[PDB]
Amino acid sequence: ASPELRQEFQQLIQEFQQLLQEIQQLIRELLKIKLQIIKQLREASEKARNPEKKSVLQKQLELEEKQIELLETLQQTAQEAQQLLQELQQTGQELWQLGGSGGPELRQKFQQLAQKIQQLLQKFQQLVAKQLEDEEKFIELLETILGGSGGDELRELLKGKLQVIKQQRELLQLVQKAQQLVQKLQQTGQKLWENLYFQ
Ligand SMILES: [K+]
Repeated sequence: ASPELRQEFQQLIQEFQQLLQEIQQLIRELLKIKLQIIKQLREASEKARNPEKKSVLQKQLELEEKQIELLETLQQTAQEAQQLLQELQQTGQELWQLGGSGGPELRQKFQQLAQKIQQLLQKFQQLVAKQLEDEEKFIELLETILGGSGGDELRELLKGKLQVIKQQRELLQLVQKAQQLVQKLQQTGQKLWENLYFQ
């Protein structure tokens, strides 16, 4: 490896490390607003005089607790990715330290780690995409029961849900950026082990 290739690899590891930190911070912010919204849903549900409005709010309250638990799963997934990323860094380091003394075992380990990270991010994207769909569905339902009795708290609940959706789309974009970095690391990886094919 040239200094330029080592630096290219190290820059991608650092960018990805910073991205996973940004993802963990955004999940923490999502958990905070979503727990605040659970309390708003419970309050609105307790106050609701119209049985059809109580019914809608109560059944969404049950789904909300499940969505909170999924976000905590995403925190653990992001942590596992951070651990795999350090192991990928160590495998990259093996490639430039050993250079021509490297063997296929280095490439195999590197590709196994990069594929595990890719699989974690694909699972991550699917779970965020699904939660986003469920948020969009609840908003379409919530819109039908605005005004009349509960009007004020239901409008505040809708404003909250619209902010939640903005943050979940922001989180999807970060996971999509992470999948770009996996491909760049695989491209830089190939440059690190390429010489081993032609000895
Ligand atoms: K060799």
